[PDB]
Amino acid sequence: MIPEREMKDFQFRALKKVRIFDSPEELPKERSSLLAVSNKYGLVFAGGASGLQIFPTKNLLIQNKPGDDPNKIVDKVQGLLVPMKFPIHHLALSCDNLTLSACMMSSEYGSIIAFFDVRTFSNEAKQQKRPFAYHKLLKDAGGMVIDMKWNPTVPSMVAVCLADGSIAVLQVTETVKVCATLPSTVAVTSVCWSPKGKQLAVGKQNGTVVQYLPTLQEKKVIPCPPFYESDHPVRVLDVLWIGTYVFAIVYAAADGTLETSPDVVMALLPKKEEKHPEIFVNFMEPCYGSCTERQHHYYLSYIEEWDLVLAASAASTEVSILARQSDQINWESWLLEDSSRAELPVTDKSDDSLPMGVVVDYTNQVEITISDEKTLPPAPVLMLLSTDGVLCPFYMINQNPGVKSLIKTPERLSLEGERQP
Amino acid sequence: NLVDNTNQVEVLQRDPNSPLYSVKSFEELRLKPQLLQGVYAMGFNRPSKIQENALPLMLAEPPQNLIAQSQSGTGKTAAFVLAMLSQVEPANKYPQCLCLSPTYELALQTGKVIEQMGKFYPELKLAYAVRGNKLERGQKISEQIVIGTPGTVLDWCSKLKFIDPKKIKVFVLDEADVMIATQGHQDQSIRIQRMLPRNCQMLLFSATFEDSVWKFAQKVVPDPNVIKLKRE
Ligand SMILES: Nc1ncnc2c1ncn2[C@@H]1O[C@H](COP(=O)(O)OP(=O)(O)O)[C@@H](O)[C@H]1O
Repeated sequence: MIPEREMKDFQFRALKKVRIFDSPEELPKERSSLLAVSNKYGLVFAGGASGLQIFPTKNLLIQNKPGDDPNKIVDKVQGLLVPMKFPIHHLALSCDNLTLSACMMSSEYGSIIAFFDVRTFSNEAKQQKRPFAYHKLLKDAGGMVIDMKWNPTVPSMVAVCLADGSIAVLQVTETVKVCATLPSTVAVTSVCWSPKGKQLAVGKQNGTVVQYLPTLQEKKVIPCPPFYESDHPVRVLDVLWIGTYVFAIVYAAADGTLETSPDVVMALLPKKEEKHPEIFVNFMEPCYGSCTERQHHYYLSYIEEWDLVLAASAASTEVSILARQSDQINWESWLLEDSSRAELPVTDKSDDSLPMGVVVDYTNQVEITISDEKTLPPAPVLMLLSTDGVLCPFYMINQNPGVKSLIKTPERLSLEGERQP
Repeated sequence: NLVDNTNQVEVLQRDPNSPLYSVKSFEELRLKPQLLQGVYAMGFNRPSKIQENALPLMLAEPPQNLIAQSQSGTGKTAAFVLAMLSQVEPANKYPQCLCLSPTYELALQTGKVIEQMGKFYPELKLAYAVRGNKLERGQKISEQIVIGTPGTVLDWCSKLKFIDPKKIKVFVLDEADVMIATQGHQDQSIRIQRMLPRNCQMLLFSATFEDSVWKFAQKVVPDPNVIKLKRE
């Protein structure tokens, strides 16, 4: 049925857990994405109900020493607090790493996206770090950003999808231009750029994935997979465009129910020169769901050089991997050993913490200290922000044959060109 | 075999006003005949120092929970194997006792001890929920005891639907100090534990006992008797 494989050549290796925000009173339920990472400059951006926090990435990464309790949480670490008048539900970074978008809901005023010039964070002569441009979504409740993604190759371009079903493509330079929009009746639920950033794929309430040029002129429809019946109707919850004809697509119950659990589906598409149907493979619940209280959300990302997909989910304490096979076409679950997994911790009140944000650092330069005597070269670090306000870093050690080191040395941010309010 | 110890067991009973310590024979414990025979076949004669206090609590009527600390070779394993074997009913072909080991290689070691001491239970069978077991989805374990490492055990109880944890009568955590020191294991164990029934007997054993380990022990063994034996 679901293809699976004991992988002894991959392990997640936990670094110390680091508290960023104070534990909340209630479990945060809404769809959110609160971690961003500058891999160009080595910064991490964390957000919550309670401000925005920026750290040099290496400050957040602390290795266990022999003797230390690997379950002890570090209390704080030096970073910068930028006060925010309202709670943040989404953070993202442009592909040049110079624009941070912060999405906020105000009960009074509804939603707004603040855009920060990332140099301002480094500008010692600004005691207050203000955004240089806002974008106000006239909407109040239906104005919650539920997916928002910067273009991987056009630094000024960002795609934003709202709760009411509407969508917009924005251009953010020294100010904010609306380039394209589609109204709420289109029913967008999720959004994702092509690898080269030439098209936008949007998931939809009706279960389809439509492709678009950035001008939002429609290019290709992926139908709702045949295995779903009419009396079990579904919606795209999240989508990841991996290759031109390859996607990860997550389906969830159309009606919003939290009880049913989402299916991660890999989809291979035919070409113009083929009249094959679409191949779908249901891997189902690779991140096992312990929680039915939160809005569903899969955090998906592809690591080309490793040809695999990392997956986390708002309802799960576990991170899962779907790898391409030696085959080069099909996918398989990687089943990892007990002490080499990536799981969010149990809170001190004995509840499960769950993911609010997920990123990978490639600027780590420190070597992994294994034994007293053994040391491995630096690895990428998976970082999860939890519902409890704790950051959870794990080295990703891929010892599979032929994999080239992904580490990339970071640069200094020059204040030149900083945009002003 | 048994390591020497001049020292004495310290005992905090769960019940302050209900003194019931010290058995100096196995015959006293009213074991099932096939269990006492198991013991006999192993060459045991007297309970060990730690066993003398630990067994009356674990085998009380009804059984009671325990946090026990003593060094290697005190008889901890033997003591909890007795515990699990005395609750097991082989007639019922599904997991009833659940033992967590910090490593693969100890999961098997303990297994052998279980198998040897349970020699005269007819149709007693063990499952090993450890790295590289073969089981396909859909299956359900019919072995009456399961031993394994916390991650795989958790999967079997949850994800994979291999074990119904609401049916377990005895839960053991061997080597708490080592357990906690291993990535993942603390949270994994807490997650297993929370889905066991109220009336499950819980037992926890460690050589060391620093505050991390103690605080862990408290989350895992409600209403415990606590036993310490100072190292020698
Ligand atoms: N009551 C006993 N009489 C004789 N030998 C025992 C007794 N209890 C345990 N042993 C033996 O002594 C050794 C240590 O027992 P074990 O239960 O493994 O100690 P621990 O678990 O504390 O390391 C084992 O070889 C075991 O068979």
